[PDB]
Amino acid sequence: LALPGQLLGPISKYQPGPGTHVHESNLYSSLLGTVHVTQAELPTISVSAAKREILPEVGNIVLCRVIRITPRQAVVTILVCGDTVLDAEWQGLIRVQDIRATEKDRVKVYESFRPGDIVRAEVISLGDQANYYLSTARNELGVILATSEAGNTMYPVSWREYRDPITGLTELRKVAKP
Amino acid sequence: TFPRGIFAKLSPHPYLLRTLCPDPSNSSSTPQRTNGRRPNEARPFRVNLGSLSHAHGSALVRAGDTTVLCGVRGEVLPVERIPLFRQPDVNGSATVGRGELKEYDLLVPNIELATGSAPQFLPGVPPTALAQTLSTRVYSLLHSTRLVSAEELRIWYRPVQDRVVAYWVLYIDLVFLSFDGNPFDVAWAAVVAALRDTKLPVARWDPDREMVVCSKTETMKLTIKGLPIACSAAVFLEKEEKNRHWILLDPDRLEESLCKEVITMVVDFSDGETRIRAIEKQGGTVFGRELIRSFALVAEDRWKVVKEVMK
Amino acid sequence: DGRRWNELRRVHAQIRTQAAADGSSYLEMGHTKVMCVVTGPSEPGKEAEVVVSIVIAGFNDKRIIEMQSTVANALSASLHTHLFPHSQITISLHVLSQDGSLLAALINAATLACVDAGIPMTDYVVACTAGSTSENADPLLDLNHQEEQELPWLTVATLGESDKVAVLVCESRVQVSRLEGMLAVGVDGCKQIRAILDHVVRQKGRRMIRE
Amino acid sequence: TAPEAALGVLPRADGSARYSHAGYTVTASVNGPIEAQRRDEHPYEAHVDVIVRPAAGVGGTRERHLESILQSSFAQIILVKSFPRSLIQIVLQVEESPENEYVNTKLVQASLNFAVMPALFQTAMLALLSAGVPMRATATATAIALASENGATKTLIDPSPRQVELAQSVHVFAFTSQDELLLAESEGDFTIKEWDAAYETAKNICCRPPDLRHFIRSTMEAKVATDLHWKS
Amino acid sequence: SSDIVTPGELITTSPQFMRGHGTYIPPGTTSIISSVAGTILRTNKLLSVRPLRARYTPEVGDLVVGRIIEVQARRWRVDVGSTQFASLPLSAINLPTDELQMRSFFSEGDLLVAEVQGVYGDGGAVLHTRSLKYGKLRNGVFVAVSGVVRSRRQVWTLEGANGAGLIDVVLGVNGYVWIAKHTANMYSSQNDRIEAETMREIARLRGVVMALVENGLRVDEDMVMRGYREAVEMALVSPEGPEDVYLGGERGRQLAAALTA
Amino acid sequence: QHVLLSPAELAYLHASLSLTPPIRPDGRSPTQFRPLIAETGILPGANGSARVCFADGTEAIVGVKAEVEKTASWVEITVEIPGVRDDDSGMVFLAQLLGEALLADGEFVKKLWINRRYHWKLYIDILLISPPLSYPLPLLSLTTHLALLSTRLPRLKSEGDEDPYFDDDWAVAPYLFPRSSQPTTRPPITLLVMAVGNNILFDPSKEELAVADVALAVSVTATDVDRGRKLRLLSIRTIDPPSRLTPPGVPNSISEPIEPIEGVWRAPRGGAKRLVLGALVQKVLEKGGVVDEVLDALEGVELT
Amino acid sequence: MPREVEPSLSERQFVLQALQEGLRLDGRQLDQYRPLSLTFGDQYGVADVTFGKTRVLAKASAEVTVPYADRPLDGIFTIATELSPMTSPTFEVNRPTETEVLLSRLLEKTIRRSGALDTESLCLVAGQKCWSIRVDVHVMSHDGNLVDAACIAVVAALRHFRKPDTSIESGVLTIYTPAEREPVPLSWLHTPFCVTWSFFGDEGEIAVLDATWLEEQVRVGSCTISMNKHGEICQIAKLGGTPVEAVSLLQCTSIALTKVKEFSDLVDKKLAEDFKRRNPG
Amino acid sequence: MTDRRRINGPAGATIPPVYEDALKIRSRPSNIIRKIYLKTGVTPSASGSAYLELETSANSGVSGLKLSCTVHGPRSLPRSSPFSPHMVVSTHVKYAPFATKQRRGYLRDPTERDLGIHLEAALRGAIIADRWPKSGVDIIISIIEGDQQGDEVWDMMNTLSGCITVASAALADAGIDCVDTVAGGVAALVQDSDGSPEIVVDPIPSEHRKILAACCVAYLPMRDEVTNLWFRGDLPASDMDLYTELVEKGIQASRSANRVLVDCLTETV
Repeated sequence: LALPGQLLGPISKYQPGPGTHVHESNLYSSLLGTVHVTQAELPTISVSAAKREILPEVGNIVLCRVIRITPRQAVVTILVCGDTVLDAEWQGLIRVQDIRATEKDRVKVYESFRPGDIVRAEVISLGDQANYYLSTARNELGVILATSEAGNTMYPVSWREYRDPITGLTELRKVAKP
Repeated sequence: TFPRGIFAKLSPHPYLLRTLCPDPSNSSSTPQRTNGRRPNEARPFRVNLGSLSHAHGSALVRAGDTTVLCGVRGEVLPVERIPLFRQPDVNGSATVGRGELKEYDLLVPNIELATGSAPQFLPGVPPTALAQTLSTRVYSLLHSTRLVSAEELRIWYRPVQDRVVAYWVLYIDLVFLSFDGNPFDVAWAAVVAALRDTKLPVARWDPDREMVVCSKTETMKLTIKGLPIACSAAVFLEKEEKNRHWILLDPDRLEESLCKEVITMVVDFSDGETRIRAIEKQGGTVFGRELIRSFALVAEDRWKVVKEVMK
Repeated sequence: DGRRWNELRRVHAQIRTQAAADGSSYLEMGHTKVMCVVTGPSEPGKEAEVVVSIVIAGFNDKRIIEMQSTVANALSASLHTHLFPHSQITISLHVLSQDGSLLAALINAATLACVDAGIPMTDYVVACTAGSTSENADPLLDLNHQEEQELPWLTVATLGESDKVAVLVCESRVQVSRLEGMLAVGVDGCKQIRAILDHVVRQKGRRMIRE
Repeated sequence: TAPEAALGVLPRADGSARYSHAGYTVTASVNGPIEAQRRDEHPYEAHVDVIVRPAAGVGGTRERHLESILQSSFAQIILVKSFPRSLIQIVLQVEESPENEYVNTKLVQASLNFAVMPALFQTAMLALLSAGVPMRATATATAIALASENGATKTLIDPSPRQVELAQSVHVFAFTSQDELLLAESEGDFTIKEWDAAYETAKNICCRPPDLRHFIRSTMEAKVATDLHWKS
Repeated sequence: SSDIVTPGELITTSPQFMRGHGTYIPPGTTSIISSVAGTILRTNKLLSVRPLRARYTPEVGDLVVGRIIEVQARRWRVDVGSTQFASLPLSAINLPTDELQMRSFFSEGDLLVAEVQGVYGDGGAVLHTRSLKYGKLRNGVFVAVSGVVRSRRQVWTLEGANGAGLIDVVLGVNGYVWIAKHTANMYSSQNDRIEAETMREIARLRGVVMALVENGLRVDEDMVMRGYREAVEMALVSPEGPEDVYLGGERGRQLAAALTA
Repeated sequence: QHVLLSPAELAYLHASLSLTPPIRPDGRSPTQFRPLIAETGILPGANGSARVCFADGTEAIVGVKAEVEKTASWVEITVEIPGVRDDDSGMVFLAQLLGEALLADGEFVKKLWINRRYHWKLYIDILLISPPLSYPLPLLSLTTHLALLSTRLPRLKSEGDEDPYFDDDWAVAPYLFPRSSQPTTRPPITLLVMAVGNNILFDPSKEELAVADVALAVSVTATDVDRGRKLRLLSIRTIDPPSRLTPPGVPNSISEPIEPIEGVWRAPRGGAKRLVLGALVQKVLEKGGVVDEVLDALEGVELT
Repeated sequence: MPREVEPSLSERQFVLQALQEGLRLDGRQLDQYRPLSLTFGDQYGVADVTFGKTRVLAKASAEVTVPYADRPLDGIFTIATELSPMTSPTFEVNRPTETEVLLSRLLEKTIRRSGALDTESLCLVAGQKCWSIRVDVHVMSHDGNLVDAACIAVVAALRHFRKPDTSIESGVLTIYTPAEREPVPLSWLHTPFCVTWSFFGDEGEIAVLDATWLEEQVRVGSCTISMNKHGEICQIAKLGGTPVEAVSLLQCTSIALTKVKEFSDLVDKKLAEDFKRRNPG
Repeated sequence: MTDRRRINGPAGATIPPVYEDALKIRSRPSNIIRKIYLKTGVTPSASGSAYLELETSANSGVSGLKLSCTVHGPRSLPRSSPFSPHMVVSTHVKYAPFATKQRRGYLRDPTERDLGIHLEAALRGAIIADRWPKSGVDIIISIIEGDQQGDEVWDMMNTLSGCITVASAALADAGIDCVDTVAGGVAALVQDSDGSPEIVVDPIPSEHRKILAACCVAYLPMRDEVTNLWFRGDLPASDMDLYTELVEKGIQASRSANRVLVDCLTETV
């Protein structure tokens, strides 16, 4: 429960980690939180606040809602980061080439995803722009929940396609392996 | 899967439904919204008065997270400055002016949603629409209510024919530090409370100075008429057998976001007869004639609790 | 007074006045004085956009923006705006003193600021302010601030020696008949103000090429 | 006494209309589904923008309220879902309002004008139908004002501005073709019993076996048939 | 030529001649009239006007140094001092998926050396760093001549003085100059150790370029080199000492006057 | 203002200024100031006026106009940067700093007093003719000082108990802040002091300021001697090192470096250090200090 | 939204060629002025002017407000023009536009410079009371000469408006309720009118009296002369354009007066036709 | 000038109240710092917040000055704004309508902006901007009351000390990294019965007959650093040694102020 600036440890005893600002060989905390230690390599200390509002970091799984679908890309708000819901919402875009690495040219945005769905994807890279970039290439990544164009909740039938129960209509979208 | 809290931000509306109409559970199964307060339940008002030293009258109203700070500032307007002044007749020996308060704009309210108030409302931007529409609403109600008399504000010369040298002008400004509940409901009650706390200084014109003067150690209290208090609610509909309709009273911000129809009723019980000073419904077909009437019963109950809060 | 109608206020013009600016100009017509500093064609951090900013030294916001819009559009016809699409051109003009004919000094001083910057110009754009002076006729070329209140004032800007007028602004009433004589007067003034302006550009160049 | 209105008054607009009743003249412009400035734009569904332009002066805060009310009510009528990101622009300019001979003009007023509302709801609906915007239903709105001087209560309908100030209470109502209240606003000292009587009196405009339902239909019918003269 | 030409002057009405950079021909009937204030020039039976003062205009062969202003995707944008910002394609940049790693290669505010692969014709320029030498600048100080003269070689490594390591110097045709210590992680911003003596001298070399450009004395390899030499002497003879690096003020004018002598 | 610089070049500047001998980019010694060309009386139609030019090329014209007003603010500042709206916050602060120096003088306000119920008011307009290439406070301080010196206030033939009266001929008018030849006060000076590590530097260069560890603006006024001068400190304020607002440097290939490596420049996270602040004030306030050198040259400047 | 709609280049070519031939898309010669309909609202002080497809309505308001401290003697007169989203989808409320800013100033000067309104008549009490005459120019549809249409409306609306009568009793002014006392006419000395000329060719070769919107985007520059029937010209505004030789400019002014007179006769007649209906005599 | 946005008062100008025609020194200097009340969580919706109150005299006479601060979490910046690797820090301070003088909310008085930059200078140093690229933290303070030409500056310094003290509290409640807690402090020099030399840790202007000089510091306890210092005086250079003390008393004040902040944050949250 150390306040910002408690003298956590000498640099020799421990290694800098998230939540720690090191100045003058005396590591210090940078946030008000409960400390932890990981324990060749020295140990690493960290301080964590009790919503974290973490910035998206590359290679992290994210759950996100598609504002719009566009020919060259998909525009998706990054609603949640794994285990931390985001009070602060950052937009994220998914490329056509990124949605499915197999059959790249055949992959089309309209068939892969549809507005209002919730998708699970990694962060391919930082924005290089206002909008961060994400990719659903991995088989596990896919639309986890969807709302039909009719408005009926859709239950998955096959990996390529989603079925609307009452309509009996099937819409094509990438769905998650897990 | 049901990752706790992670689920809510996604698919918010359905989550409210499950809690609203619980499936058969080893529980009372009372309809509990995400707020934790039943639909008939209401946020608890808490009012504390006399906080601001600089203002003539001060009042703080809290409805859980939502908070309003109201201050009454008194200014003197020379009768000569106001356009269209006509000396009043104390008694008459059938034509009605627009109103001494209206034509002279003697009361100037303004409701100011803080930039701090909500993630939604932020600074450096011209006023948000909800903030402006609420301000006029308070203005309109104050003149229709006749809460503050026009006569009390007048300043009289008292020559040893008597004449009015000026009208007291009462400025009411309100600031929300936080906004998680219905805006208007908290504000109006705060305005009435603040006006009650108002203690304008006794003022006398000095003939030699030729300037209106106020006297230290002199205290007069504005006479408020009635105690109109309001309750507002919004309907939640399961649509995105007619779709189920639930009435939600004193809504939380999220509920305001996922509910498209609202109602606000202003009622006074002081006379001993239920009196509806103003009603407003928008955005839905739920609030039929039968629902409107019976909302006043919830309002009456809301009025009865507020007077205990407001001494 | 003491000025013949044909005669103009004494003019002293400086080019490349600013030690370190893409283009600069300093013009004083009688008592009025104007300084101009122009950013060179440059891209902010299709045709090019000219921004005009006029700052009046402490010795009406609508009047200024009207003057800013006037100088920009006039200079824009002379300036070869079309050559550089993505670039922006900014003209900053500051007035130290006013003796009337302020607009004319700004457009004249600015046109001198442009030729310094080297931005391609179709021709010098030069303007003077002339008035009728009431059927007796003594049309005047240079209008004092005193004279403009007394007499109707017309400001006319031309594309150099040519009779063509890019800008003509008059905010004080005149009868239609008087006008025909007023504009020609102004036109005659413009060539004079071009002449001094062309001398100022040429003299600096002679020293530059010498240096 | 009897409503009178015309459609297509403004040629350039996707839809336009003019309404005149109770001494209120409104001319309104409706613009079809349009690309929406992102700050105004809501992705999943369209955003309807309402602009109320005063006959004289500049838009008051009250004018901001009158537009907010109109937007919420009209969005249910309009089918927002069909066009995802479109902006539906409704612009109303009031040409004339009934004069109050008993008070000089005051340009800026803060109070909520219940008397202009009844004309706007009827004006816009006429214009929107000319635009062709998809609608679940059609709705009409009138306003009732109650005066007590006569004793008991005197019902005054489509009230004038001087009337609302003299009147004890004012009440404005609006009904969908499927007879249900889309909006209701009242100000004054009144009792729910008196309100219900105003609702049933207001109900008459909405259900018929003035006659508002017939008016909108008739006005549309003449233009519809006029437009379809080519079928021949 | 001998006499200066002002905007609005009719150079010639003869048909034989053709328009040249700086000259504008009225529509219809053929006439050639200057647009800029410049010495008249007569190249290839084309008549052109050379501005007395004008911004840098790109040509294919030039070597320039510019700082990246905006990292537009599929592009880079550099300040070549031209009327319109220059653009550097990612394809030209030397490489050690590239689009995701673009900001790692270069950042906003970074400084580079490159040669114009092409001129757009609108005044814009396309830069290429494909050549092995060109890379991110490092271990130096920025100077702006705001002149530089086109030479076969605008990059040389000096001997140095007072025990200073060899100081590389890059003279942009565009007018930007980078003076640094001479010495695949090329794109990183780490700076190898720069010895104090070198730091002092780097400024003096910077002093010469500034004083000379101010003096109107053209800038080229020999002249910049020569200034350093005269400057070193000026300090040793100076009462101030050998470490009065500053060539600013009249002292700068004097070094130039001596060079002109 | 807000110059943009590569991570590396900022790294070279910080180290150069850090070395025990302060090897600045231009070779200027810590105390020395860059050449300045100034004129007074440039602006017509004012009780006072001034203009100044810098090696950077940044330039300004400042004018001071006064009219007695019944005894409300006694001195009024207006700044008019070309690309800046009047509303911009930075300018209002800058204007405030300049104003703080003058008003806290006591001598200056005392000079303005005429009658118990009447007081002279000084309206100052500071105009940056040049583009706002670099931070502008340094130029504004000297310019305002010069114009104040040039300000001539008409002599009052009133006995100075009665409602006041004045003389037409301007030459009679006493100069404000007259020259030495009663003790002669000096109009206030407001200069910026920069510090890189232990070293302190003056007349900071735009390129230099970016690497600043700490930056303070110290405002001093002196009493002429009619060991040169007796100086008085009035206002100090902290200008945030623009350093913080800069690119980070990627180390040659650890969320925060365990140890600070040579070549990388990281925005200076901490604030100023107490020991540095006092010495920085000490140098400016020292007798025979840089302040006297600057102030005397400005007194030397030609007038009208 | 794109801030401005741009005519397709293929279209832009036809209009330039048509104008050179003298043929006009409008179907009427260059000298022509589109048909004018001026209709006054039954309420006092409301005027609707229609040129071709463009309509602008002007309503006059006269509140009594406190005078500005700078000039206690003169009352305030303001012409407020607001481009509307109904005008064109582009225009956005609460956001300035280049055309909107200029229209108000040009018009405001035309009435003021001609001085039909008296600053002396406006002031009631020098210290604290002054009239606030205003005209709100509402643009209903934007085709062509918005400035020209607004001027004829503003001048018409002003003359039709009636101030609330004022009478001073016991040396005490009293602003009279309309029911208490009859309204008062506007004390109008002379009437200004405004006419806009548009040039469409390099060198200003072609001049068009009234411009359609499509024509308006193509033209190089334009000039607007504001002239009283008797010939006293209150304002001239060739604020900017490709250089047009002076001789053509002067010629356009003499033509303008011929257009001004015919406007003055209609408006004076129209004021009569309505007046006779209201007050037969 | 009537806002299309907001309700407007009478066109004629209103007049302030007019009334018909020697405080002892409050307390000991070293512990003079007024007892303060700081609570985090005043506003939940925001990522962090805090409320600060001060007692006009002695203990709990009245709540004379009251601050409410709202810190917004690392917020996605505007798309048009240029990319910044450093976290943008922006401070907005608005005086409430209730002060000795009515201050319009729209006005954003020049007196108010000056505070925002200082506060922006104090907080900016403490925040670690390198860890959150493309992130914008918005610090906002709304002042309920003020403390209580020359007199104005002294009152302002006290309000600044509280604004930096609430902000540190706000920044902590949100997960905003801070090298150290930033605590506000004030100091001044006063003369009492010819006792010119003494320095008072809390100014308390009205009580002091005249105030020679004053400083407001923002010491970062645990790091020997001052993020922001501003001082007004007419101090003889010969007497400069006291300035060092006045500055050192200010930072001694800040450590005391820090105690409240650390305690409130340390106490059950």
